[PDB]
Amino acid sequence: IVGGYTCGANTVPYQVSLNSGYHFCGGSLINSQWVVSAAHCYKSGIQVRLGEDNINVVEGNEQFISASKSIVHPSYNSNTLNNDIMLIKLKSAASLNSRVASISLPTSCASAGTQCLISGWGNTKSSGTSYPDVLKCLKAPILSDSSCKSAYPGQITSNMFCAGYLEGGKDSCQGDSGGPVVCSGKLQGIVSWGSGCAQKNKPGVYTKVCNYVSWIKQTIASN
Ligand SMILES: [Ca+2]
Repeated sequence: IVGGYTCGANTVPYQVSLNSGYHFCGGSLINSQWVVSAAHCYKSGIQVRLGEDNINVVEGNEQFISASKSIVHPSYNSNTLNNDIMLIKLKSAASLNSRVASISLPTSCASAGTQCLISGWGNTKSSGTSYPDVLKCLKAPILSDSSCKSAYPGQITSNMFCAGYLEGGKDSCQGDSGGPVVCSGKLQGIVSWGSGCAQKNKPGVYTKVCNYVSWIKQTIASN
């Protein structure tokens, strides 16, 4: 997260870190056994880390649980990042508490202008590289589809939306991929892509979660 703020420990209790020997992506806990992330974060041997603030220090509220299964969306296209969504099932149920809590799925899609909360452990610079140890947060509005499409001509599908600031300076970034965009208490986006980070006229592009609720519900009911 570029141009954000320090969230405060466990104030984003649905945020998870995906670890394969190192933090490499974020995710969102949607019930005690399931995490939503980005398909482009797929790899084998994922450990899910819940209840994290400082990802480099054990502070006492963490739960580390191995994934038993990963399910990439059946229409995910890695070239265009259309349908950039994946479900991860935990080997055992998380203990839900004040520091580890699920986020609701949307019943309806979010509106342009709604201020959302984006979070993660990704790069904090727009030029250069600095990875934080504690969780960072950004409030960012959903942009109109016309402005989104204008920013990325020929690349925006109906399963994507743009959030952020056309003037630049505030954005999600590498290492925040797969993490949450929460609007009005619902998971409405997944950190997906963008041209660099916090660049002028290049806002963040997010997976539009409300298009996937049927697939999520069906998948979870059968796995
Ligand atoms: Ca920790």
